[PDB]
Amino acid sequence: TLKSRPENLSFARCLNTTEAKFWQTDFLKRHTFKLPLLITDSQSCTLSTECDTLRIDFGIKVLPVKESMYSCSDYNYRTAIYQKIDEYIAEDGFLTLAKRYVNNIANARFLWRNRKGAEIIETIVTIEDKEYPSFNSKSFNLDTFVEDNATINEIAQQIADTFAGKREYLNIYVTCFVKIGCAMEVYPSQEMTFKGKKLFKFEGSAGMHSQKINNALRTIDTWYPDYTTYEFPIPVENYGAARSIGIPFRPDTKSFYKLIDRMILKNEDLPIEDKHYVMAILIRGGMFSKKQ
Amino acid sequence: MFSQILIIKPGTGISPNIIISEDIFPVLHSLFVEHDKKFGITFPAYSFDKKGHLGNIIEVLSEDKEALASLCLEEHLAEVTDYVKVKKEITFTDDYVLFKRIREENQYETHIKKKNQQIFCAYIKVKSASTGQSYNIFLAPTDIKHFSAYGLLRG
Repeated sequence: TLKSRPENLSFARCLNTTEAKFWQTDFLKRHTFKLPLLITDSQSCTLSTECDTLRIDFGIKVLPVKESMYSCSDYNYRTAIYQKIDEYIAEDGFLTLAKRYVNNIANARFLWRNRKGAEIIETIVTIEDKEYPSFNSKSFNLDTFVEDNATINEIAQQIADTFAGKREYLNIYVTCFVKIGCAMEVYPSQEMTFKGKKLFKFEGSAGMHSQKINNALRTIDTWYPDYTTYEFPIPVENYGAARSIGIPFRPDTKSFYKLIDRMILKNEDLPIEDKHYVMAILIRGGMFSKKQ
Repeated sequence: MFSQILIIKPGTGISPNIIISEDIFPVLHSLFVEHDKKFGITFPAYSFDKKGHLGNIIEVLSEDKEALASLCLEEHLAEVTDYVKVKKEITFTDDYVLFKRIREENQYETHIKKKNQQIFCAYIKVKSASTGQSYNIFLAPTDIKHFSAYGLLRG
């Protein structure tokens, strides 16, 4: 019935992330006190003498997955996509993937370089008007995935229910407290120059791009071919690639293009791990077209 | 000449070069000095010259068993347990290859260009306590079999 992908196919995001803003703080008086942190002209940024704590504030928007297709030039492929998505929501209610996304918040991976050399890291998660119990951050490894933590389960249930379709939106706000010490460097994100390291300013203060945080949350792929050799999560990409060490971990029949033109064009039932990876690519988004 | 292998986990966000520089090499300096007994450092999978990819593996060269147990690796490079691994066996490896320190000349203001980009293809950075001036130390791999404070063979 179906021979190829249409000439115009696109998916939107389902995980929208705001940009981050930096503050200075003291630890023992953290919940009554806040000061701006500015970039000091290369360019560099360093905490003041009177403060010893960095504060990161950002938020996330969660949208349903069915209502995330922007264009499709053939109605039959759209019906096939909706049928496969309802078959996924029959088995697993987007719950393993959501648990991995809350795990990346708990692990505090978003602090990229700012995680090494800290002494106390705490993270509090706010949804609606309820603040959930905090996290320790230095009790979670960056290579495992906890599945028995109650607060992580309570957040992941709501995130999974919102992606399923039983809820239409969810707004998640996260605050982080990192104690590095007085007069230490904070390392913010760097801009693109089309010489000199020019740093990024948001509303006068300093912060990270939303892309860098979204890259942190998508490191949830542990279903690649050569997993047993190198046992480290890789961020989710089409021709699965890690800029860390120079190796295409998916060049061929395990890539997204073949795995999606082996599920919808040739109705074969795939393993659950490949279905996890295909749905994760659809919670990421992109242009997926085919000439002719 | 037995051994202990410490590993630099990949991924993790931060580059392995920085992890090698900051954490590892100070503790090593200290370890080596008090002990003084000239040891050595095994940087396996030390790839190519065009490269300089020191790799994700660190091994310590020792003579006696109490020789390497001499240093309490574990418990030292410990707090940082998510970016460096400490294996738990002392293996009597014999296919080891030793590592040497080239140098590369100072600057014109301090033929300069000829020596430049000939050794500039490892560059580990160390901050000095007394002179307070950070600098680069370059490495090599060699046949010498049977060192200095930095773990590299003495000049």
